[PDB]
Amino acid sequence: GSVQIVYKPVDLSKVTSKCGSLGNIHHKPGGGQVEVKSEKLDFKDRVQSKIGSLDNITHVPGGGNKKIETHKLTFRE
Amino acid sequence: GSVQIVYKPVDLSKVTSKCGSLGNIHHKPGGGQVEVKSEKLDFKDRVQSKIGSLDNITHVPGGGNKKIETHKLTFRE
Amino acid sequence: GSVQIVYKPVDLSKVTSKCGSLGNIHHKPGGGQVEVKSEKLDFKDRVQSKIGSLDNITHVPGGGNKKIETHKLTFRE
Amino acid sequence: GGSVQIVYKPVDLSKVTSKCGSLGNIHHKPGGGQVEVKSEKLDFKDRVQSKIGSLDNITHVPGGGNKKIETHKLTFR
Amino acid sequence: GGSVQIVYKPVDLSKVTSKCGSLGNIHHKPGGGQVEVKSEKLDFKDRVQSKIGSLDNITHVPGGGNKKIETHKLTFR
Amino acid sequence: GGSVQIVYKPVDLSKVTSKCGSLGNIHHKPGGGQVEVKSEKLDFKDRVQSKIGSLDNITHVPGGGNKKIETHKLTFR
Repeated sequence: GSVQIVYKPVDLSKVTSKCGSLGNIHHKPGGGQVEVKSEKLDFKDRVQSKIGSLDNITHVPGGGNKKIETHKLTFRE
Repeated sequence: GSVQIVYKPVDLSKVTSKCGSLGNIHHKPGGGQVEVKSEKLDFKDRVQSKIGSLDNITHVPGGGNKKIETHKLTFRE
Repeated sequence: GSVQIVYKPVDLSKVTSKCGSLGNIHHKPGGGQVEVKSEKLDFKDRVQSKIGSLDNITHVPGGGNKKIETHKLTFRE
Repeated sequence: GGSVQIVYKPVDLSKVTSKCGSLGNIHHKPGGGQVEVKSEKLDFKDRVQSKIGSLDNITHVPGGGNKKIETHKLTFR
Repeated sequence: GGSVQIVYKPVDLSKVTSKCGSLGNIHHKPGGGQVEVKSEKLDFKDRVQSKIGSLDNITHVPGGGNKKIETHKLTFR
Repeated sequence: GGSVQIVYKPVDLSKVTSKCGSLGNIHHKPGGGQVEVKSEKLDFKDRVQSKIGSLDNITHVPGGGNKKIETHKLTFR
């Protein structure tokens, strides 16, 4: 008797992430008038301020993507 | 008797990431007038200020993307 | 008796990242008038200030991309 | 009187690990109040250690603050 | 009186791990009250350790704060 | 008198590790309040250690603050 082994696997797989803002249409988007008026204010501690008519923010810590293979042929241990 | 081993695994796989702002259309996006008026204000600690009509921000710490293989053929330990 | 080994693996795989702002169309984007007026203000600590009609920011700490193989043929220890 | 044989052969392959996506936006304002100390006719006949103060402060923000501590000891007779 | 054989051979494969997506937006304002200390005619005949103060503060924000602690001991006769 | 044989041969391959994506935006404002110390007719007949002050402060922000500590000890008779 005699022995033949044909270890011949094939991988065509896809492992893909699409994260954030994709394929959107924003058509004539119009921020309104922003009108900030201020008198005689006291700030005795940290001020953080953000003023604006129309902001787009995309933040992506995610979309992290991975593939692992580990495979072996053992003949007589 | 005799032995034949063929070890011909094939990989065509795709491991991919698409993260942030992709393929978007921003057609005539209009910032409104931004008008900031201030009088007699006392600030006695850190001021952080950001004034603007129309901002696009994309921040991507993510989308990290990895592939691992391990293969072995062992014949008689 | 005789032995034949054909260790002949093939890799055609792809490992790719697309991170940040890609393929976007910004058609006649218009920042509004930004008008900042200030009188008699006291700042007794650090001021950080950013003023402007129309800003695009892309920041990408991410998109980090890697591939590993490790492979061996072991014959009789 | 027969022989004494001691083999002391520990194996450590262990991991202490940390992954953090972001660490931040920390606002810390520790405040000591007034301290008053008054003292009359006190007698000390041995070592004095004294500390007086309104604030003792530690702010510790490591990107990873992991510990491995090991003692390996062998004592014969 | 026969021989004595000791084989101290531990094995450690352990993992202590952490993953955090984000750690942040922490606002901390510890406040010490007023402290007043008055003292007359006290006698001390041995070591004095004294601490006086309105706030002691530790603020500790590690991105991962993991610990492995081990003692390996062998004692003979 | 029979032999004594000691084979102190530990193996350490262990890892203490950290990944942090970003570390920052820390606002720290420690405030020491007023300190007053008054003292009359005190007698000290051995060593005096004294510390007086409104603030002791440590700010520690390492990109990684990991520790490995090991003690190896062997003691004979």
